[PDB]
Amino acid sequence: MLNYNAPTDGQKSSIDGANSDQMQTFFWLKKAIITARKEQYFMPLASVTNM
Amino acid sequence: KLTSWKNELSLQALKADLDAAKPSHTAMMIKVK
Repeated sequence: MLNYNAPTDGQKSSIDGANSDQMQTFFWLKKAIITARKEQYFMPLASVTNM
Repeated sequence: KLTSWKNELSLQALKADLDAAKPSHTAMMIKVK
């Protein structure tokens, strides 16, 4: 009765032997999470004088 | 609203463009001076 059991938490699968384990146990999206810049209100006011 | 365009510019956009383009022009005029 080949059961999947739970590879993580140590309860190896039925098919797996004494020296091996499941190669892949999760899926990774590869699309990270980012945050945008904080808005500026005082910089647009100033006029520069690049001497 | 002066015109019938679906998307109208309004004065704030133009003033923002002027203030954004001013910094390079101000730095340029020092050389001509």
